[PDB]
Amino acid sequence: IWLTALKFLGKNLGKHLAKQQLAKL
Repeated sequence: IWLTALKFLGKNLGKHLAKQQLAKL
């Protein structure tokens, strides 16, 4: 799937998601 776009972002958003939780950790 060429959605490496949602993924390219997802990884960024994910890192952010992680950071989001990380922020509390």
